[PDB]
Amino acid sequence: PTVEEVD
Amino acid sequence: SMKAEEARLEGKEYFTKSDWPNAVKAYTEMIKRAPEDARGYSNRAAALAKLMSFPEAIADCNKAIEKDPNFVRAYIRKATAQIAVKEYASALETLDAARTKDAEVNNGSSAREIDQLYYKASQQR
Repeated sequence: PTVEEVD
Repeated sequence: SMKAEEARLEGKEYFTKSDWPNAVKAYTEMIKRAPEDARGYSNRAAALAKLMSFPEAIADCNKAIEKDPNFVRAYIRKATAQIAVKEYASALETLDAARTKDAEVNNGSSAREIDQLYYKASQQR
């Protein structure tokens, strides 16, 4: 989910 | 720039290893080197959020939103931080915007995540 993802 | 890109990769490596403070440092460098690149703000927010630094995370997500309005992740990130600080009403508004953008730019790919954030915000409110 987003809190585990970086770009 | 190439050095902004190195900083983003460094960031990603630190984040991947759960070294949040070093990710913060790398994303601050990405931000200095490419100040118009929304990813640096969103990425530093991700690390600050892991550190429970929510006002800062939210400020960075807001800045990411200014730099790239099609950056759906920034909206989802911000809502998640808003839930953490019990800004439920605001989170629901942010999630409305995230759902719309998600459909427009991602063709629905983050719908499940946004819908469960929405449910969680609504119930706590």
